[PDB]
Amino acid sequence: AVPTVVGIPDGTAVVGRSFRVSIPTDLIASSGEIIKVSAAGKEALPSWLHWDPHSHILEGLPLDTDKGVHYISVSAARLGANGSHVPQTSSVFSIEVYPEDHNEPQACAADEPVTVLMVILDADLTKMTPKQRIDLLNRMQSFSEVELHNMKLVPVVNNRLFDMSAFMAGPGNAKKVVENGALLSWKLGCSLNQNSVPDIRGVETPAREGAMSAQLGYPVVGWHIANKKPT
Ligand SMILES: [Cl-]
Repeated sequence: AVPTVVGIPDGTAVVGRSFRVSIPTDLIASSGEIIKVSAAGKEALPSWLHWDPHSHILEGLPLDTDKGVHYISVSAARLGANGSHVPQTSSVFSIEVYPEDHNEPQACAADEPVTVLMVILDADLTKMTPKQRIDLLNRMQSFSEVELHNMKLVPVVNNRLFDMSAFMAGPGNAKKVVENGALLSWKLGCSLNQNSVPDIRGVETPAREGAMSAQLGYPVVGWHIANKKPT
């Protein structure tokens, strides 16, 4: 037998945006071999990533503290008669986490503020696993009508649970805010105003009635729509 070498291409991620890539385990593991996916030189993955061994998906949602380059090892091992894991091969690639998505899914003119809908949640992303972060985005899709990968999810900063610049807004179900808070947002369009915003009853009504929080799994503090400086 002559060993095969598999190269995996490097990836990119953006703070506050879902990350998902397929790992070619069928090329790396000959039949009956055990796959391990970890940070290079460690047993665990970085805190922002999760490995699904049955779908062969590496997925995550980075925070600002995850900015920079993450080396990931994908290795295959033979289980010995004595239960030992005998390493057979390893493939290492990196993922660079960038700081800013500029509220753009990818489309607005550089002359143009982005109209963003934001939902404020009583949650702490730093207390949530990567899978919990992704599941929260998944559960917002019924309300946003935006795909998982086009929503943004970041912590509240400097304890601000409101945006005075918002030209539309409304309440959620929460009466108290126990955690630091999280901001889950998406783009509605470019330099919109109240008359050109789409129908948002599908956000505002479930938010106030508690149906949104019951689906998301976290209390909803409120929602607002504001135009944000282009970047
Ligand atoms: Cl940010």
